[PDB]
Amino acid sequence: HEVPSGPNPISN
Amino acid sequence: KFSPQLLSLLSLKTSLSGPPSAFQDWKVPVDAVWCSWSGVVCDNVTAQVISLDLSHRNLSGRIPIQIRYLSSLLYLNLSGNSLEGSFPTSIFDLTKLTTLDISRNSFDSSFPPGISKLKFLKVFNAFSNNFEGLLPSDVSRLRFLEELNFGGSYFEGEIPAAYGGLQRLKFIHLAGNVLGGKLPPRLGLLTELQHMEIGYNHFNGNIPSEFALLSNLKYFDVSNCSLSGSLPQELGNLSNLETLFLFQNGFTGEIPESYSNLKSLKLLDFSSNQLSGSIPSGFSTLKNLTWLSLISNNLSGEVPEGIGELPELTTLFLWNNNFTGVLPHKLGSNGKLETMDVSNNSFTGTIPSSLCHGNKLYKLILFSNMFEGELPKSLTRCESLWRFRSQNNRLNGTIPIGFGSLRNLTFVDLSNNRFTDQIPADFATAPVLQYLNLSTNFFHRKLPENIWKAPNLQIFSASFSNLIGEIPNYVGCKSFYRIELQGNSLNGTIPWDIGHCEKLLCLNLSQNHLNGIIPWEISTLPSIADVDLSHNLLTGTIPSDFGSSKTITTFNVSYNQLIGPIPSGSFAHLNPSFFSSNEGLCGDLVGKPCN
Ligand SMILES: *[C@@H]1O[C@H](CO)[C@@H](O)[C@H](O)[C@H]1NC(C)=O
Ligand SMILES: *[C@@H]1O[C@H](CO)[C@@H](O)[C@H](O)[C@H]1NC(C)=O
Ligand SMILES: *[C@@H]1O[C@H](CO)[C@@H](O)[C@H](O)[C@H]1NC(C)=O
Ligand SMILES: *[C@@H]1O[C@H](CO)[C@@H](O)[C@H](O)[C@H]1NC(C)=O
Ligand SMILES: *[C@@H]1O[C@H](CO)[C@@H](O)[C@H](O)[C@H]1NC(C)=O
Ligand SMILES: *[C@@H]1O[C@H](CO)[C@@H](O)[C@H](O)[C@H]1NC(C)=O
Ligand SMILES: *[C@@H]1O[C@H](CO)[C@@H](O)[C@H](O)[C@H]1NC(C)=O
Ligand SMILES: *[C@@H]1O[C@H](CO)[C@@H](O)[C@H](O)[C@H]1NC(C)=O
Repeated sequence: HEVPSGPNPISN
Repeated sequence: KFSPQLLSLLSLKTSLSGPPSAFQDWKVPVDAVWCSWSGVVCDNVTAQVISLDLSHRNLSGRIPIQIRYLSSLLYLNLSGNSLEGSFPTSIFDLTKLTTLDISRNSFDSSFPPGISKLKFLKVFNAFSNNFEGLLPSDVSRLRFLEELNFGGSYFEGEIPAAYGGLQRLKFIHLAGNVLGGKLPPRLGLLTELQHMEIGYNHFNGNIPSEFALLSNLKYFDVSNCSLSGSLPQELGNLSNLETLFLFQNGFTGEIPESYSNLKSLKLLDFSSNQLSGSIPSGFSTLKNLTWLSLISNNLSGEVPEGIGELPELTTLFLWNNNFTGVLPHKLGSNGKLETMDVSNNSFTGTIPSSLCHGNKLYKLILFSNMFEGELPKSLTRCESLWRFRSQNNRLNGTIPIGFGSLRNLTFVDLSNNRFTDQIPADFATAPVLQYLNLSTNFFHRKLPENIWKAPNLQIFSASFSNLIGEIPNYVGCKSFYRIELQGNSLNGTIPWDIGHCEKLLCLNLSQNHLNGIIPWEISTLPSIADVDLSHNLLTGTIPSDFGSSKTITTFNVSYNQLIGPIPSGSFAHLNPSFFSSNEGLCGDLVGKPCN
């Protein structure tokens, strides 16, 4: 299954 | 007769099931023909298969035992298929294998315990499968292993401490399983390790102090687990670290001042933890830093002035803390700043004039602080600006002219500030502005006459500002779908050419001083669903045609001076409260029958 990579993508 | 290489390949053809295109060309005519076959590379002398590539051929089924006869195979790639069943132990008899990649399949059950027989294995990639049970301790015996990927499955338990003894390991990836317990300190013994990706698991405890011995580590990620306690101070000794992701955990305490020693750090993300205290002023020395993220912690105090002159800083995220004081007045001067979000803090003072020094700033989010003073004219020359959210501050003065000239400006929220005087007329001429909220200010002025000629512009609100005078004619009101003008002092009549707003869906003109009649053209609007014209001085009838406007779900005209019968059709099924406080209005709907 897919797994997140990189910095936290949260945004305003 | 037939070479075992040929028969072994043909076994694969018949053991795996895919589309006809999968093995079309694996054809035997009427010697060493298999060397022309796609995915097959042979030793040019002996004709044996040394590399076999069946990646991304839409295959399913199981690996047949006959694969063991491909005995001088070095490279094997089965990735991006639908292979199932337990991992096939016959692969362990391919004892010359240097590269084995089975990523992106559906292999399941426990991982079989025979992999040490693959003595010369350099690269092992099993990313994204269905394995479960314990992580195979067996892989500990692979003394030449350089790259190990076991992520994206459902492996449980702890990380075998024995993995510490993989003396030539450079890359390890175990992210996205159900691993738990404490990270074994023995992993700090991996001298040549450069990449450690192990988050999206359930690890508890801290990060082992002996991890500070991974002198070669360039990339470290243990985000989205259950780590807690203080950040380990000793991680300062890691002078090659380029990437540090520790977000979405439960660390507490202060950020160690020793992290100022991470001179090659580029990305730092401590989002969503429970850190407190102040950003270490030693962060001013992290000159390679490009992405600084501390979203959603319990941080406080002032941002060190020096983070405003980090030369490489591109992305600055501090929202959802409680920082105080002003923004470093030189922030932006590096010519490199692209996106910045410091919303929901307690910042004071002015917005620095240099935020956009190199035309790279595209996202500026400032909302919910206590920024004050005038809005910097320099933002009106921020050529690259796209999204600007600065609502809920104390920004005062006239909103400057200039924003109409920015080709990519598309979202502007300046609501709930303390702005005065004219709204800029050039807002009506900005080429791609889609959202513009000016609600809750103190203009004491008319709308710009040209307002409704905004080409793209879908949502426009200026409710509860202090708007006066009359609503401009709705000339070509091209892409609007939401208009909010409640709670002002608008007078005169609703413009009768409102029918130009073909895309309109919600319209709130309530709580003004509008008079005259309801414009008939509202009936010709294709998609209108919400109308609120309550608390005004409107007179006249509600046009009968409104009853055949199939799309209307809300039509609040309460507290007016309308008269005549409430229409019937759609209007038969609406809330009676929409029609109250209108002495002259009548109809079965509202309980006062007609005549
Ligand atoms: C296996 O094949 C895929 C698809 O061609 C490729 O992208 C991947 O890097 C290969 N794996 C190895 C270990 O070379
Ligand atoms: C590495 O760096 C810091 C510098 O303050 C030092 O004090 C710390 O004890 C070192 N880590 C260890 C325990 O080896
Ligand atoms: C604002 O930030 C605080 C942390 O200081 C947080 O607790 C709160 O939820 C944030 N506001 C929201 C709900 O966005
Ligand atoms: C944030 O800091 C200010 C200054 O002390 C304080 O008055 C305010 O209440 C703080 N907010 C929170 C979330 O504690
Ligand atoms: C405008 O801004 C966004 C975000 O930077 C970008 O994806 C888009 O392509 C830009 N378009 C133009 C005209 O530069
Ligand atoms: C405009 O801003 C006001 C006040 O900030 C807010 O409450 C409202 O939801 C916004 N309107 C729209 C359409 O986003
Ligand atoms: C609306 O208010 C202004 C301000 O006094 C007044 O001069 C003007 O005549 C009014 N317009 C209408 C149509 O009543
Ligand atoms: C119109 O605005 C008033 C004032 O905020 C509000 O109470 C009502 O929910 C709004 N109605 C619609 C349909 O937007």
